[PDB]
Amino acid sequence: MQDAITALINSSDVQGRYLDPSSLDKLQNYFQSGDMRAKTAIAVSANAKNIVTKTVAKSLLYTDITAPGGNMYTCRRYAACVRDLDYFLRYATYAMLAGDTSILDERILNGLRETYNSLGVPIGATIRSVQAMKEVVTSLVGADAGREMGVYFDHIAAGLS
Amino acid sequence: MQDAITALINSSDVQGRYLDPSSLDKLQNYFQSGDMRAKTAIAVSANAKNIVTKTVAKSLLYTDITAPGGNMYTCRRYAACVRDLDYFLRYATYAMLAGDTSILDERILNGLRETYNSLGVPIGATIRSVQAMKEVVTSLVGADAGREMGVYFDHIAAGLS
Amino acid sequence: MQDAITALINSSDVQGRYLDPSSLDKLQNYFQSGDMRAKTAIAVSANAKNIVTKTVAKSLLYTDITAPGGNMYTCRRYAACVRDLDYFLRYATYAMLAGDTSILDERILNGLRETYNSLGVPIGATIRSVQAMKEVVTSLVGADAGREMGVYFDHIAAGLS
Amino acid sequence: MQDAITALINSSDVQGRYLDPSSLDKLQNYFQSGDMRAKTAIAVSANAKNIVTKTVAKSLLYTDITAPGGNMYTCRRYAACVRDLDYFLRYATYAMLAGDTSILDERILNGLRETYNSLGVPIGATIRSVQAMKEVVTSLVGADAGREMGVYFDHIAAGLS
Amino acid sequence: MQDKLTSVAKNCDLTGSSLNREVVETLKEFLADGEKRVQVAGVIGSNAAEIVKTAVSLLFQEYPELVSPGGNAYTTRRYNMYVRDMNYFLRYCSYAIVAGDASVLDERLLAGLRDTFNSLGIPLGPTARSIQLMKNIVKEKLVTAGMTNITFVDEPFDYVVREISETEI
Amino acid sequence: DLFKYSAPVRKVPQFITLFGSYQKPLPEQHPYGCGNDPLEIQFGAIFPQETRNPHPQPAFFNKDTRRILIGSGAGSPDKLNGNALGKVPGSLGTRVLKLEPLHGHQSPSVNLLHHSSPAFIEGAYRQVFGRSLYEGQRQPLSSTESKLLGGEISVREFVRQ
Amino acid sequence: SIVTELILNADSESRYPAPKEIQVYQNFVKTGEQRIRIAKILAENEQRIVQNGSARFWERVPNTPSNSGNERKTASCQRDQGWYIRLIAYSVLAGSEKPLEEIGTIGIKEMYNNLEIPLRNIVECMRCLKEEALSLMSEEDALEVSAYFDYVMRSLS
Amino acid sequence: SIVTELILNADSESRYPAPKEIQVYQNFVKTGEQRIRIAKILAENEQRIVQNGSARFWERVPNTPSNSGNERKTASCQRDQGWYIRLIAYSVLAGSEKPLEEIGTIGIKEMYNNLEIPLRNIVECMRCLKEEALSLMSEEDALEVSAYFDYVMRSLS
Amino acid sequence: SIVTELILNADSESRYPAPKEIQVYQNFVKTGEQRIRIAKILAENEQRIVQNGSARFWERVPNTPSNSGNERKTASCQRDQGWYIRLIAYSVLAGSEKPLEEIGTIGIKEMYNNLEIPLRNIVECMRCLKEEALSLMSEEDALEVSAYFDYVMRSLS
Amino acid sequence: SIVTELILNADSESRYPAPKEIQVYQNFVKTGEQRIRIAKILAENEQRIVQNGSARFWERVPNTPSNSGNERKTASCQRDQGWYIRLIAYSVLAGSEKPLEEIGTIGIKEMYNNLEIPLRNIVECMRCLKEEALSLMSEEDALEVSAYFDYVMRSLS
Ligand SMILES: *[C@H](C)[C@H]1/C(=C/c2[nH]c(/C=C3N=C(/C=C4\NC(=O)C(CC)=C4C)C(C)=C\3CCC(=O)O)c(CCC(=O)O)c2C)NC(=O)[C@@H]1C
Ligand SMILES: *[C@H](C)[C@H]1/C(=C/c2[nH]c(/C=C3N=C(/C=C4\NC(=O)C(CC)=C4C)C(C)=C\3CCC(=O)O)c(CCC(=O)O)c2C)NC(=O)[C@@H]1C
Ligand SMILES: *[C@H](C)[C@H]1/C(=C/c2[nH]c(/C=C3N=C(/C=C4\NC(=O)C(CC)=C4C)C(C)=C\3CCC(=O)O)c(CCC(=O)O)c2C)NC(=O)[C@@H]1C
Ligand SMILES: *[C@H](C)[C@H]1/C(=C/c2[nH]c(/C=C3N=C(/C=C4\NC(=O)C(CC)=C4C)C(C)=C\3CCC(=O)O)c(CCC(=O)O)c2C)NC(=O)[C@@H]1C
Ligand SMILES: *[C@H](C)[C@H]1/C(=C/c2[nH]c(/C=C3N=C(/C=C4\NC(=O)C(CC)=C4C)C(C)=C\3CCC(=O)O)c(CCC(=O)O)c2C)NC(=O)[C@@H]1C
Ligand SMILES: *[C@H](C)[C@H]1/C(=C/c2[nH]c(/C=C3N=C(/C=C4\NC(=O)C(CC)=C4C)C(C)=C\3CCC(=O)O)c(CCC(=O)O)c2C)NC(=O)[C@@H]1C
Ligand SMILES: *[C@H](C)[C@H]1/C(=C/c2[nH]c(/C=C3N=C(/C=C4\NC(=O)C(CC)=C4C)C(C)=C\3CCC(=O)O)c(CCC(=O)O)c2C)NC(=O)[C@@H]1C
Ligand SMILES: *[C@H](C)[C@H]1/C(=C/c2[nH]c(/C=C3N=C(/C=C4\NC(=O)C(CC)=C4C)C(C)=C\3CCC(=O)O)c(CCC(=O)O)c2C)NC(=O)[C@@H]1C
Ligand SMILES: *[C@H](C)[C@H]1/C(=C/c2[nH]c(/C=C3N=C(/C=C4\NC(=O)C(CC)=C4C)C(C)=C\3CCC(=O)O)c(CCC(=O)O)c2C)NC(=O)[C@@H]1C
Repeated sequence: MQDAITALINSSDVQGRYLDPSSLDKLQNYFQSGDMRAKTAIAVSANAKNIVTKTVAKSLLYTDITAPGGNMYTCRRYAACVRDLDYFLRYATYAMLAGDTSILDERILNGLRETYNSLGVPIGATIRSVQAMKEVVTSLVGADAGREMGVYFDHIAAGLS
Repeated sequence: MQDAITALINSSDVQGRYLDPSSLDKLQNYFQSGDMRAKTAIAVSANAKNIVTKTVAKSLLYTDITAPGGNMYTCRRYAACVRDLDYFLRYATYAMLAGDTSILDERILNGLRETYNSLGVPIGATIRSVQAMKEVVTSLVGADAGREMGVYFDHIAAGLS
Repeated sequence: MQDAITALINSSDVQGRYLDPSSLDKLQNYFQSGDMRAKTAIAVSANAKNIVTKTVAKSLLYTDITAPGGNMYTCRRYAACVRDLDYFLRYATYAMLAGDTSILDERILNGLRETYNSLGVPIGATIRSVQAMKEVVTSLVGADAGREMGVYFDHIAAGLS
Repeated sequence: MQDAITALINSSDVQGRYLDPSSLDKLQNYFQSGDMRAKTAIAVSANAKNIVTKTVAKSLLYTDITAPGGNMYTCRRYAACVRDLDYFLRYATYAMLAGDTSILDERILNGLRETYNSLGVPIGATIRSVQAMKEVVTSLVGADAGREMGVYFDHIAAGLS
Repeated sequence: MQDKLTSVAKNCDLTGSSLNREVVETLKEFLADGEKRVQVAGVIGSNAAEIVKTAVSLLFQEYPELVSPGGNAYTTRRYNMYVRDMNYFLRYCSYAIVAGDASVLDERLLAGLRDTFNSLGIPLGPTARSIQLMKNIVKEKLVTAGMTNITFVDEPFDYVVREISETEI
Repeated sequence: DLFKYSAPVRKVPQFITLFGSYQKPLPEQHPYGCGNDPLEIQFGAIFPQETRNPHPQPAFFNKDTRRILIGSGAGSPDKLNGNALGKVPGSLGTRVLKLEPLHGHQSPSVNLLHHSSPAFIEGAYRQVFGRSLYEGQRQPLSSTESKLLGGEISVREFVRQ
Repeated sequence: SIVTELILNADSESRYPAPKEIQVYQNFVKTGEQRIRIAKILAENEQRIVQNGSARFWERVPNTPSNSGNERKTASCQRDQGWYIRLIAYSVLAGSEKPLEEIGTIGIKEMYNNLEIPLRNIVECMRCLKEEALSLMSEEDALEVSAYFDYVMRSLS
Repeated sequence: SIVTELILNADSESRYPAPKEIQVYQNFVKTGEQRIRIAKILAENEQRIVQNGSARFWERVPNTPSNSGNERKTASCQRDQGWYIRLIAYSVLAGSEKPLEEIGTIGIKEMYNNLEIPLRNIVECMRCLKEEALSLMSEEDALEVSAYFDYVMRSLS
Repeated sequence: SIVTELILNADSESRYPAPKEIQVYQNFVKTGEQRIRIAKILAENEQRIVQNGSARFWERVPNTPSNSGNERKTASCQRDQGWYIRLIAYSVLAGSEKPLEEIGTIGIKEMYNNLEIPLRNIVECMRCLKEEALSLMSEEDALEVSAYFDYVMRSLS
Repeated sequence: SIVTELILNADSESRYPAPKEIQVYQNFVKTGEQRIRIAKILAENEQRIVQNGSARFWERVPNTPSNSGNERKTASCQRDQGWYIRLIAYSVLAGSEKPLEEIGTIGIKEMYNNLEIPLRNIVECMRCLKEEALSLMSEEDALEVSAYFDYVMRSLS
């Protein structure tokens, strides 16, 4: 994975020169935003279970997915979907702390669509769940931090679609 | 793996018959060439590091491939390229001693192009470096042994193409 | 591991003879007692958690073992003691079902004293807990089945002493 | 392990000096005996299972060991004894080829006594079996090579006591 | 070594249950059979030589190769050793019958017996068979004497067999 | 053993140990004897030699005895809670070496995993061999390392190699 | 015995016996009397089973060590047949092939290859012994005895 | 062949052939004329070796599937003898038992057990073939051939 | 970067960042001003550091390919010095040696041995560069720079 | 020794040595006389080889710890040269580089790094010693000597 600093270092190293003033400005911006990122990470860590509960309740419950023959039927598949949502939330928090989306690409979205298609996991339902998770996180942490986490939630949703 | 003698034996065995006089003549030719093959193997073992450094110096150094952003930039990629050239030289020597290219097709070229394409390794630069290594070996071991090793160097280059 | 039938078969086999009338009578006794053995196994399985709870309550709780500095202090050590009592109950049930104590010799008592002395586990408190467990099981399953289970409980206790 | 050449090399090396004329003479003796050692190894390899069969027939069959209750009773214990004899024969051949008993001490004898004592294997019976195996080998191969192999068979027998 | 009463009394302090109902019941049950144990021991002691002789003769009938050349009972030296050891087994089994406890067998009969028998090449199968033959002869003599509930007489012999015999299953 | 001339060479008592162990269940030791138990250190196979300071204490372990082992409590948190009650000093609990499998463009200059590739390879060597190898000793396995870094083989296959 | 298998199956999962194990145990305990009767039948008829099976086996497979004029080899073969009948009786008593497997099946190929006894001949002898033993019992009594004989035959191949 | 064996030995340590492997290679290529001569001897005399060995084998083991009145079985056994002589010639040419190992030794027991051909009979037949083959060779030329015949027999037993 | 290290340390336990990791993260982001200042110092003074270190290294080690009379070799050596100063600036910015390790430390010995440049000479040049760079920074400010220079030297040795 | 290598290779597969391995063993023991002669040649000429190689090595590499004016360091370098000549003689005797690798090659870099001796200088000295040794020997006998000197040089580089 990479964070903001490592991404700037990579962009500068490919062309073989020190960080130009624009890269240093972006680095200073990330350093300033670090405190807000830490507070958001603490809040999401404290309310992860509630976030996933509300996401499932407002996105997947009482649909054909949880009915017999659906993909969330049986306790094993329900637990697997809840675990996937846990993964999405935790790695979105990781990406928000890092300032870069590369952790999502490397650990989450790397061949996730193919795995879901082979297993039979509805991609559209998962995207709707990710959007609902973004809404829940926004309602919990606020508008600014909400949209900061929503950037990575939208990255996950776009990588799934 | 398979060498010249095993190749002749298998050609005869697939018909359930002893080695016909043409196969015996080819076997005698291989036996006669074995001394020169062993001499070439000894020379290449003695000058392996020199061969690889001369190959890199005359093929890949001071080009865009070692400038920042090139595939031989950073020390780890340079070391990986040097290790790959060492593999090419050693297995070409194995093939020359065996008198057959089966070892090359089994240990080196089986999926090498796919791996290089996945990593972004330039195939053309690798082929050029293999040609340079063939020229260096020809300079070191003379004309006859030089082209004897060049047979397997060209086999490697064709497999990469 | 040997049960009653396997023990009789072994004793007859070292002599190279079919089962003599005495061993056949012992086998018939085991077959007759099998129904009671199955009932006792069912009863102990149904009440295993309660048996261990009562054993701990009447033999270990509110003593210096559960106080700080005691071997049942901290949650991990308390859980490990409960796990050990579960082990003893389950293997005593196994031995009662088999009608033979060899399972306890090969899987419970072998190296148990050295392991407990290495860990600092109180041997006397363990023996008293096993006695309490035997009393609880006897009160639960009756005098006859209680005595039959107490045979193996006493085997464990005597091995520990 | 360690063979005759390595033994002489180490004897010279602990003193930090080249091989003295006596060690050179011993090395020449080993080099001259190598042909006989190779022929004996070929002969033992060809008739290994026959050698073990004759050994078992000569020393173990129709005794109280194979009778019911004996240590070679049941098919698994018979096969285990045969496996141990196979190990002894193969490693005696190894030691004869090497000209040293070092491999026997390292691989076969270091712990065999305590293992046999723990298993209840009669050590006197296995010593008699090894001596019978020495007799079988000396009858198959000859007098001189039979004596050479009997050196290592005797070393095995001495290490078993 | 310990007898039944000593082991029970020491376990009374060891287990922390003291003299509870189960201990009293086991003690009463054991004491009910004490006179029969003494009578069984008296019968065994009064007929020891006959029991051992009968058992060894039956053993050589069932293992005719034992007395043939190359057998373990070959020659009078080894025959005398057979008789001596069977007398050992009978004596310690009578001790265990009196005591009501197998600790005497553990301490003075079975400790190191397997090591000795492996050293001397004594076959364990015939040993177990001879012990069982002696047990059967003792049971026959006890039935002749009129004894009725003599199940405990089986306990030592069988136990000894289980301790000396190899594991087959 | 006392009547032999080697009696004054054995220093560990032979009588009181056996007399004490007569009254005890099976010892905490390998079924093949105390000489089959290595020292539980970071690296090195240190065993009690039979012939040097002999103190073997064989016991009659049958084929069905199962040893009692003290769990170290190590492992990832997901692979826990079934045997989490163990705790052993010197255990790196959650510090297990794990490498997620790899799944047309060259990689970034700085891509960071939990352990760098040399660090992970050194950890694998330090676990399999107990310690880091010397300088040139890793030469035979270089190709294997490459196949681990390119995703050709898993960590299981790398460990097997 | 089947009881040991049930207990070990439960122990493999670190749990008390499940209802399936308990049902197997109860069925076996119920059938124990029939198993004892079958074992007694096998014990009391062992010699005639051995004799008739040997006669049929030598008629069917005359080229065997037991039919080579060697009295000792014939005696050893008939002793082996008696031993395998005894092991099958043990297995009938125990409700599982565990006694037969542990005493006469594991390592049977290695033992008989060391003795240089052809395995096909032993399979044929086992088949003849099975044919002669099954005639002495009812069909339901023969149901398990045939299975144990088949187990020996399968292990020899 | 031995060339592939030594190349694989060098490759197992990921280094160029050491002087030991080079010496093995040189000693192998210096005996090429002798190996070709031995292979030619085996090919020319294959039929007479097969006939004499089969005669001795049927004298020593009369009761075997290759002489039971079945012409096809006899033809198949003699064909197998010729095939094994051919494989031994391959091994002599290659300087290693590898060709024989790949073509007629890996899974030889399974193949001949599927065919219900006793393995010890094949061992005796190979012994007779070895006796016939070594009697038309020089004293020094018989070492490799004897080793390969022993390899076949050992793989069978 | 140490932010990545914290995230992956939390990831190995499959848990959100603990308060200890959050404290480390906050302490790190509070030093961004100083890290950017040090990186600017290294970028501005790269050429003078390279020149002075080259002079001192050629004085200390006169027999090196850098000053063997080949201007191309001299230019390549000075470019390498500048590149390693750049990598050290990257490491200072990231807070850890990971960028330097990934770009110019893994495989450095193999690369320079292929280039046929003695590693001890590169160690001496790194020492000269370190002593030139430390003099341009204050104490408690060039601790990480000296640590990274020692990291390069240790990788070379 | 090559005998130990063959035996260990056979043992890893739990099989008797293959015919090819027996041929390797026979060919090795066949050439024992020449190996003893070469080892005697190396032993007799060790001192003059060390002297001439030291002269050439100090002429070619004057900035080395040996000729830094320390008599003990010079003596230790001479002793090391003699020791490596002795180990090469051992390897010639054993037919394999196992003696040299097990006495003076495994951990050579660690030992000489702890001693703070530049490895390139040791490589140069080994090359000078190899040239001196090859001077006082026929090429056919010097094949293994040069191979083992190259083995040492590769282990140091
Ligand atoms: C009743 C005994 C207890 C209880 C239950 C309760 N459940 C729900 C909702 C759901 N229950 C399930 C259950 C399952 N899904 C499966 O795949 C399986 C395995 C066959 C089971 C058992 C699911 C999926 C839901 C979600 C709704 C849906 O069906 O789509 C509720 C309502 C939850 C809510 O917040 O609306 C309740 C109340 N409640 C109690 O108090 C009892 C102890
Ligand atoms: C929940 C929103 C939806 C859903 C999910 C679902 N997923 C699986 C199975 C898998 N999920 C993953 C995903 C990951 N594993 C990882 O390690 C990571 C990164 C940390 C991710 C993103 C994988 C790999 C699998 C396959 C393996 C496994 O099952 O663990 C299931 C189970 C499918 C089955 O039939 O077994 C389910 C149900 N399904 C829905 O319907 C939701 C919309
Ligand atoms: C050098 C001439 C060119 C070059 C090479 C290069 N290769 C890699 C990476 C790999 N190379 C291989 C090849 C092999 N590994 C083997 O084990 C064998 C058989 C013995 C072969 C042929 C593999 C598998 C990889 C991937 C795994 C690894 O990294 O080791 C790299 C690194 C690429 C990266 O992005 O890390 C490089 C640079 N590149 C050039 O530009 C030269 C023309
Ligand atoms: C209180 C918040 C809740 C509760 C508690 C409760 N606990 C007990 C008895 C015990 N509690 C412990 C606890 C610990 N042992 C340890 O080692 C640690 C970690 C350091 C802890 C927390 C123990 C050992 C006992 C046993 C009694 C003893 O003192 O040895 C009780 C009494 C139960 C009983 O009498 O059987 C209670 C009630 N009960 C509630 O209702 C709260 C939710
Ligand atoms: C409870 C009655 C008493 C008590 C027990 C206690 N035990 C441990 C730890 C261990 N117990 C065992 C025992 C076994 N493991 C097995 O597999 C078997 C056979 C089925 C047995 C008998 C072991 C091996 C351990 C070591 C740890 C582990 O679980 O692997 C503890 C904790 C010791 C520690 O601190 O490590 C305790 C407290 N202690 C008492 O005071 C009670 C009288
Ligand atoms: C045959 C001549 C005698 C005989 C042997 C016998 N051995 C076993 C079992 C084992 N023997 C060993 C011994 C070794 N371990 C080693 O490392 C080596 C060197 C390579 C040897 C020789 C081992 C490890 C076993 C395994 C025991 C097990 O079953 O786990 C048996 C079987 C014993 C049993 O109880 O099953 C036998 C019978 N016995 C005789 O009576 C012959 C005189
Ligand atoms: C050096 C100060 C002295 C010295 C040391 C020496 N040690 C060995 C070999 C081993 N050393 C160990 C020690 C450890 N094992 C561990 O797990 C740990 C903790 C991490 C330590 C310190 C072991 C197990 C060995 C065995 C071999 C191995 O490397 O695995 C040797 C080599 C001896 C040999 O015969 O191989 C030496 C020389 N010797 C001295 O004379 C110094 C005073
Ligand atoms: C009869 C069906 C076949 C056959 C028999 C045959 N047996 C032997 C000799 C032995 N048989 C055994 C068998 C066993 N040992 C065990 O522990 C068990 C498990 C209970 C068995 C079955 C053994 C050990 C021997 C060796 C002699 C001994 O008892 O010590 C022979 C060989 C006789 C000889 O000495 O030549 C033979 C021939 N022969 C046939 O033809 C039938 C196919
Ligand atoms: C200067 C301190 C020392 C010196 C160096 C030297 N280097 C070269 C040539 C090259 N140097 C590199 C360096 C790198 N490539 C990378 O990817 C990295 C990681 C960031 C580094 C540091 C490379 C690739 C080359 C090859 C040429 C090229 O750049 O394409 C030379 C010239 C070599 C030649 O033979 O031409 C020299 C002299 N020499 C010394 O003596 C100093 C100790």
